[PDB]
Amino acid sequence: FPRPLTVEELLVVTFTEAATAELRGRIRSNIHELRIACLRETTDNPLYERLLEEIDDKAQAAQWLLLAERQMDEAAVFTIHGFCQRMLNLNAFESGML
Amino acid sequence: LLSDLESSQELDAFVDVTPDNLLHNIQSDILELENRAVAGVNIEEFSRSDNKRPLDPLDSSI
Amino acid sequence: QWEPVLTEWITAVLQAPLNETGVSLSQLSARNKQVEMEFYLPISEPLIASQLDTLIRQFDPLSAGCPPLEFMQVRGMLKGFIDLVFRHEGRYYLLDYKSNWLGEDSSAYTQQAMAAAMQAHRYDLQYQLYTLALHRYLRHRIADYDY
Amino acid sequence: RQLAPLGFDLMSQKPKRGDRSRRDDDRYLFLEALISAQQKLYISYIGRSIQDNSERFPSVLV
Amino acid sequence: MLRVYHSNRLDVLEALMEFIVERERLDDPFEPEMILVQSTGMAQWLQMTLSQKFGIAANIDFPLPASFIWDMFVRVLPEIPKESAFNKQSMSWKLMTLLPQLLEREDFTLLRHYLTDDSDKRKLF
Repeated sequence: FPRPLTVEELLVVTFTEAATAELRGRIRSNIHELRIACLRETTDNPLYERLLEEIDDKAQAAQWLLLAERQMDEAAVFTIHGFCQRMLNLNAFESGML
Repeated sequence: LLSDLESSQELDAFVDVTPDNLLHNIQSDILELENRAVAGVNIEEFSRSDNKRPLDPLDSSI
Repeated sequence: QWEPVLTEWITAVLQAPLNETGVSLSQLSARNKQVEMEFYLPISEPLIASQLDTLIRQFDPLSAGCPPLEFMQVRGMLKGFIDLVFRHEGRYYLLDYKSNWLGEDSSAYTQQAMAAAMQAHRYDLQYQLYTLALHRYLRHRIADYDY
Repeated sequence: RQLAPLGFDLMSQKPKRGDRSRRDDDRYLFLEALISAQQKLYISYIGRSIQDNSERFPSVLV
Repeated sequence: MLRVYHSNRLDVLEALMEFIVERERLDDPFEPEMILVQSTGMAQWLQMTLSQKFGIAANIDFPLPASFIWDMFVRVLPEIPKESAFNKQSMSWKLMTLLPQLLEREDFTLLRHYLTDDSDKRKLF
C-alpha cells in the first residue's frame, strides 16, 4: 500500500456478527504475536518469519503494532447492517436521516 | 496542564505499597514506573524464567 | 384563585415575631441566612430504642406522653434537612416548616394542641437530633463555642 | 462504551490537550479501578455464549 | 496561592483535606466550604469521611466546575446574570427559530437539503 495505515482506518466487513467478534480477537492475537516477534527478532512460525524478512526497521514496526494493539477496541469490523447504521449516523445531512 | 501553571506550588505525599500480593505487585510497578514484563530479547533471557516475580498459588487478589 | 389569598398570608408569616426577642423574619439579612442545610451525623455504637427513650423521657417533659419510640438497632450515618438556620444578636436559632392539618383552621393550633401533635408525629426526637447536629456544627465551626 | 462523534464536530478533527472523549474516559476508569482496590480485585466476563456455545472475548483492557 | 496535592491513593488526600480544615477554621460560621466534585457519589463519600472525624459534616457546597466558575463570574464582575443566556436547552429553541430563516443563505445550502425535503418539525428539533 502507498502509505502505512491506522487500525481505525482499516474496514473489514463480515455478514455474521459472531464472525466479526472472532475475527477481531483473531487479529488482536496476531498483532500481539507479531509485535513480540519483532522485539525478539526471531519467531517459530513460517508466516511471521516471512514477514520479519520483509520488515526493514523492526523497532519502528514494533511501535506501530503496539499502537495498533491499543486501538483494537475501536478497530472496525462490522456487518453490512452494522456498517450502514454507523455510516449513516456519521454523516447525517448527506443521508437525510434523523 | 497542572505542571504548566506558573504560580502553582506542587507538593506530593505518596504511600509506598510494599509488594506482597499480585495486586500490590501491579500497583507497585505502576507507582514506581517500571516495566516488569520480560520480552525475551535474547535467548539467554528467553530461557530462564526465574528473573520474573514469584507468584503465590494462594493469592486471591487478582 | 390562590395568589390574592397567598401574597397576604405570606406577609403575615414574615412579619410574625418569634420567641421572647420578637425576631421578625424580614429582619434577617442574607449574611445571616442559611437555607436547606444537609448534615451527616454519625452514630458509633448501635442505637437501642429502650437505651435512648429512657434518657429522653428523663430530662424531657414532652417524652412523657405516648409509648417509647420503636426502632431497630441502627449503626451508621444519620441524615436530615434543616429548613432554616439564622443568627440574631449573636445567638443562633433553628427553624423548621410543617403544614399538614387538613381539617383545622381556628384556635385548634395552641400551646397544648401543637405540642400534642409534636408527640403524635414524634417530632420530639426530630429537634433533639437537630440540636445535637447543630451543636456539633457550631462546636466545629466556631472557635471557643459554648452551648 | 462506544460513543461516536456527531461527525461534523470540529473538535474531533483537530484534538487538543484537554479534549474529553468517552473512549479515553472508560479506558482511564479501568486504571482508576485497578489502583482503587486495596485488597482483592474481581474481573469477570463471558468467555462462551450460553446460547449457541460460541467463543467470546474480554475487553482489550482486560 | 494555588496548591496541588499529589498522592497515590485518595485516603491520603482526604486526610490532608481534614488537616487543612482542622488547622484553620473559618471566621464566619455560615460561610460554606467549597469542594468541587464531578459526581454525586464522590461528594457523598467526602461527607461521610469528614463527618466520621470532625463528628459532623454540614454546609458543604458540591457544585460542578462549570457551575462553580459561573457562580464566580457573578461575584467578581457585576452586570452578569446569575444564569446565562446560552445553555444546552435554550439554544435548541433559539436555533429552531433561526434555522428556517437562515436557509438559502448560499452557505447553509448543504444543510438545506437535509431539512427542506419534508418534516413534522422533528428534523428541525
